[PDB]
Amino acid sequence: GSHMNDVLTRVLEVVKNFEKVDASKVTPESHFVKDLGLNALDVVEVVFAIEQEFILDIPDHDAEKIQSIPDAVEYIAQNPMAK
Amino acid sequence: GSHMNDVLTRVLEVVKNFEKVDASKVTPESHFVKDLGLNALDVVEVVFAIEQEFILDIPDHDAEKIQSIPDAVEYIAQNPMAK
Repeated sequence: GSHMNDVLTRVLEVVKNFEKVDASKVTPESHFVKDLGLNALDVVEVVFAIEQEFILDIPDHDAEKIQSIPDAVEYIAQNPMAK
Repeated sequence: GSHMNDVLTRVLEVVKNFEKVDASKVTPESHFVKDLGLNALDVVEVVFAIEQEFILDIPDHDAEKIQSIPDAVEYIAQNPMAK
């Protein structure tokens, strides 16, 4: 395995289990709006749930940059404080 | 999930897939010698496979202490260099 796959595996289950997400549409490349059709409120709560999964606090400036599962996985894997 | 479980999951598969290990006996608490019947030569090769799974070079001072799956997971999870 790998650390990047470890991160992706947990982001996938956070996003699939979110109530406003149709899990059958989720891929490792899913964009939150352009692929999963989420609105602005859904994105904020999904990103927060991703934060809780990794026991991480992301400042709002970069939390707003997270708009897809690749963005979330790329960011979380690079964060050393991740858990 | 969790970071410690991510490490544990990959250590379990390294140990289970080792040729001198009976995979059916491996748990998160397996001791290499008293539970899996490995000798010191086997343990070194298991430690090396753990080094390659996580792209870590474990100094001999810390490799000698690794005698069980808890020993390996506690060490790897705490090491900031990891993959």
